[PDB]
Amino acid sequence: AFNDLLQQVGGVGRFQQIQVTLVVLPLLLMASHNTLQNFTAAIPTHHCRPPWLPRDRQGQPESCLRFTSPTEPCTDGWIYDNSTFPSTIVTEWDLVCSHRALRQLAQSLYMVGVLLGAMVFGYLADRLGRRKVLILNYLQTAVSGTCAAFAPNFPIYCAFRLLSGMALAGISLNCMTLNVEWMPIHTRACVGTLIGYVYSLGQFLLAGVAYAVPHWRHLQLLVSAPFFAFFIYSWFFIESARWHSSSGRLDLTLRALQRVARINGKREEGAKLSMEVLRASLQKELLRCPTLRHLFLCLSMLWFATSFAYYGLVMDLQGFGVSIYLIQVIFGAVDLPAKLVGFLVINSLGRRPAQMAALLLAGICILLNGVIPQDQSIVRTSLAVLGKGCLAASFNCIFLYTGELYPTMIRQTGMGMGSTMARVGSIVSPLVSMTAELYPSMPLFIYGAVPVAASAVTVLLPETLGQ
Ligand SMILES: CCCc1nc(C(C)(C)O)c(C(=O)O)n1Cc1ccc(-c2ccccc2-c2nnn[nH]2)cc1
Ligand SMILES: [Br-]
Repeated sequence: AFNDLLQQVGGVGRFQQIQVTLVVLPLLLMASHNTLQNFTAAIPTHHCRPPWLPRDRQGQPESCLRFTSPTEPCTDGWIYDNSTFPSTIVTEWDLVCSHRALRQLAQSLYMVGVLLGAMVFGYLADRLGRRKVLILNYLQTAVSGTCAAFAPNFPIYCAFRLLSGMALAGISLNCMTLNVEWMPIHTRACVGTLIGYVYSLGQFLLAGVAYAVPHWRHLQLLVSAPFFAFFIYSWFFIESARWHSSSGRLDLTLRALQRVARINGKREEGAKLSMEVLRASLQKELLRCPTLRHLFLCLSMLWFATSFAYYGLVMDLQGFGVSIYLIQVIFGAVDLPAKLVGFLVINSLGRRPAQMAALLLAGICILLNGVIPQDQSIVRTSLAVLGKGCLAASFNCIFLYTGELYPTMIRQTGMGMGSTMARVGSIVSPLVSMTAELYPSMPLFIYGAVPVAASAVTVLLPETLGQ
């Protein structure tokens, strides 16, 4: 068995600690990139440009309509507010009113890239390697991200944000994958938990960076800046030894394991390992099968709906009556208690009842936001914060539940394609937000009605607690 031989060089050790820390380090910036459209594309208060401006029923000047003489649409441009948002992509290329969907199109195009990033670079890691793909993904995001910060017009920004989406998907996919191939079976849950916790710490980093750097060009450049430094040390990564065995390169596998032995200091055991011993140790459809088919759609709907309403709330921080810098801190802050409640309930009640309670409660909070009047800022903000926490507690549960609900043969493929359909939800969520022109609370109603119907799916699943 490979697990027993991985413990020969000491199991978890100095090499394992050093590389896992460096591989998980860019995961802090993963949350910032996924949410960066909130700060780089924030919509400030604006009004038409006189060469004058009607006021709405609320009292503020009516946007994109001006009097012909002291009604006609804006022709000379728009005047924005520099008090809170000095420069965003909305102010730069006039993505207001008529071109309101263009701002959402940036996230949809970016989320198209992250979907194709898992599909393409997932296939590349099987043929090329896990270390080789990581090197080509730390560079790509740094080049694509920086080139996006200097985009001359809008189409160039969308094309260079899509490329950053493809590379970031490869980073996330090859972070957990490369980490588990170099770590023993015993320390497999610690890595899985650490990936999610490091992922949830990125919201705090985004708020701190965006507060000091409000400009969209400087914030985007600074966010993609470390990925050049990550590429500098990404060369010093040891390729997964198990993958080398699967590729018929046992000579490379022996060298990789020997190199680990000297790093951990147990070089005596590494010298014992040899090709004869290495070979002796390592001697060992989803919808096509109705049995797994009726298990796939139920899991797929949970992955889609949980992600569909997640990015329908994280992307819409503005409008709760609180500064977005404070809300981003609070949204990140509610993540840790939400897992604690979920993890305790999961082990005390069951994966299925907890998931249904987490999804149903999350759907109610989102749905009640549209009904509640916008005047009550504190209550409306609190319900959204509670809804965000319950959605996060659903992600942790569905990640655990999916693994236990799949046979060992198809578990790895099911989890990968199960997360793939989750990336599909993050694509449609910005698209649904584009219907806010038809009705103002319609996007919030839809984001709160899909998880409610998704909670009925979990009932059809079989409970796996204590089984
Ligand atoms: C908090 C964001 C949730 C999310 N975003 C994405 C995008 C950016 C579209 O890729 C996906 C996806 O890859 O499908 N997901 C799903 C996800 C589920 C569980 C977890 C998780 C939860 C707890 C502990 C660990 C993890 C985990 N496993 N692998 N990576 N993180 C992380 C992400
Ligand atoms: Br991800």
